[PDB]
Amino acid sequence: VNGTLMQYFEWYTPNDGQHWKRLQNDAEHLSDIGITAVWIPPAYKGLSQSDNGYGPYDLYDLGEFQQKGTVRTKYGTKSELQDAIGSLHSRNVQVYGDVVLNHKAGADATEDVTAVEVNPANRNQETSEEYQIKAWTDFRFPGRGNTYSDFKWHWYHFDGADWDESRKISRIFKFRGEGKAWDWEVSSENGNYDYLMYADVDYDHPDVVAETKKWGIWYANELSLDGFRIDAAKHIKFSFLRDWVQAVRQATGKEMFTVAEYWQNNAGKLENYLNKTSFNQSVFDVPLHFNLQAASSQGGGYDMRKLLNGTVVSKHPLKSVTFVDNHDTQPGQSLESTVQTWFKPLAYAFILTRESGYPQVFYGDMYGTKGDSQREIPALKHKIEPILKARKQYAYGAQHDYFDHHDIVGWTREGDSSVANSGLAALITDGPGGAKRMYVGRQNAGETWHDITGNRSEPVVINSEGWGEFHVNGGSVSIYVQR
Ligand SMILES: C[C@H]1O[C@H](O[C@H]2[C@H](O)[C@@H](O)[C@@H](O[C@H]3[C@H](O)[C@@H](O)[C@H](O)O[C@@H]3CO)O[C@@H]2CO)[C@H](O)[C@@H](O)[C@@H]1N[C@H]1C=C(CO)[C@@H](O[C@H]2O[C@H](CO)[C@@H](O[C@H]3O[C@H](C)[C@@H](N[C@H]4C=C(CO)[C@@H](O[C@H]5O[C@H](CO)[C@@H](O[C@H]6O[C@H](C)[C@@H](N[C@H]7C=C(CO)[C@@H](O)[C@H](O)[C@H]7O)[C@H](O)[C@H]6O)[C@H](O)[C@H]5O)[C@H](O)[C@H]4O)[C@H](O)[C@H]3O)[C@H](O)[C@H]2O)[C@H](O)[C@H]1O
Ligand SMILES: [Ca+2]
Ligand SMILES: [Ca+2]
Ligand SMILES: [Ca+2]
Ligand SMILES: [Ca+2]
Ligand code: NA
Repeated sequence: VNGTLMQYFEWYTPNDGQHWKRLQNDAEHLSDIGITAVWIPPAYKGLSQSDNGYGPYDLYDLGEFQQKGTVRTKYGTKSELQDAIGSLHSRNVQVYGDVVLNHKAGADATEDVTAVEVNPANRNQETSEEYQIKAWTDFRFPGRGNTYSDFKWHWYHFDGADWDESRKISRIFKFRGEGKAWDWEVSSENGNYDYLMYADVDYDHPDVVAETKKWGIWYANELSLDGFRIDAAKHIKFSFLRDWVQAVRQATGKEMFTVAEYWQNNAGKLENYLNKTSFNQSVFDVPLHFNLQAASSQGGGYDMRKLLNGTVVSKHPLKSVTFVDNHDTQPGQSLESTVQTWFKPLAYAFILTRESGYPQVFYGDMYGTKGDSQREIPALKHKIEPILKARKQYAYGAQHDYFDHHDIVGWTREGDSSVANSGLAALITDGPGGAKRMYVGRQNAGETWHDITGNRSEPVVINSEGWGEFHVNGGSVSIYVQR
């Protein structure tokens, strides 16, 4: 069966402590529609109860210790999470955990540290003389004590921070100490993009490297995870990420599929990341997200023949995770660049019914977003579910592409004799509707095919040579399959 990932959260999920129970209750539904793996949000204790998990305080607290004024995380308790994972696994759905290793947030106390300021546009350049600051770097875990790990964090485990508690000023501070320097290799944007936010972990420090590998193995084992989503990969030493993934795989004996978030609209830089990590993990296809967004926002003027230009999926199809939108590109968020609603079903047909890429469905697109703008994403599950059914049951076999018009483009799948009645013909258009003659395979000659989306009511008959004349409405999608 075709694999399909689902990101199971949106930025504005409520702080009601019931998210793990929601997931548990949705397991049957997710398996029924064709989801084969779920990416869950960071499940460890953040600097406050309402943190989404990207300001992680204690990686060993999965919602069971009294820290930061709460036992549960935003999403629920550890036992609730283990019950959700149990329900998914009983329905043959895998679970990938989000891993936030670039920084730590919410230190228990400050420490005195010697530091220099650096140029925000070129972090290799020092711009001040050294001086003393008070940085938030002492992590003691008073609610956990030494349960699971007795490692405590201090300033010397970090490379820098962006807040001095003594003068109350925000600058990028690089710490002074033995062999201190920004890590390499990382993105060369801003000269060196190791520093992002909070207290930056030093992956040159051998105890830190060793402890982080130990945590990785503990986390995969405690929750029985099947893979990972690596946060902020452009900001973490590439050879460390390569080796950390290898160490967890070696210790568990599992495949541990891994996808890294390397946020850059440039395939060449993404290819460098793949090379530097020995092709041992996939990346999200950022360039394809931006091509889909561009097509959705040009009112029909985009040249649809160019949708695959510059994308990771056109060059490295087995190492790409394709997506339409996520918790950062949704309205009001940090990487806001939402695919407009009218085009969203066409974008989902493009990533779910083509042979290359491992597609991701976004929670926010299925169930709607609950942010406070006048442009939230509406719930589109009724439009996406028929496309997921097309992937689950019909998108198999040889593919033929028809990117030969500036508005109307399409592709077909001949089907596979081992999946009964498989085969499909998809057409999308960013402009007026029309038709296209496409080949679906002589083995499907004389069959009656119909649009599974319900957008067109007229069925199409495949001629004796394996060709059909397919139609599509304006600004729409049609996916024809065996009636
Ligand atoms: C989002 C994306 O970002 C990056 O992408 C960039 C990209 O790489 C770049 O290229 C560019 O992109 C271009 C593109 O290339 C172009 O082509 C295209 O066209 O345009 C784009 C541009 O749009 O730009 C991109 C954007 O910059 C990155 O590459 C991606 O990977 C990334 N995506 C992923 C990564 C993420 C990060 O993990 C996710 O980000 C999300 O979450 C972030 C974290 O929440 C969020 O960050 C923002 O918000 C943060 C809050 C902020 N932190 C600062 C704030 C601080 C304090 O608030 C500060 O904290 C320090 O100081 C505190 C003291 O004030 C101290 O706390 C102590 O005191 C307090 C009081 C104590 N708490 C007490 C209170 C209580 C509560 O009642 C009690 O509970 C408690 O008991 C009590 O004690 C505490 O205990 C004390 O410790 C702290 O300790 C101290 O650390 C901090 O240091 C500050 O940094 C961030 O800076 C801000 O950025 C992001 O916005 C979210 O998006 C993302 O989701 C991932 O997918
Ligand atoms: Ca370093
Ligand atoms: Ca870093
Ligand atoms: Ca067009
Ligand atoms: Ca057939
Ligand atoms: Na670092």
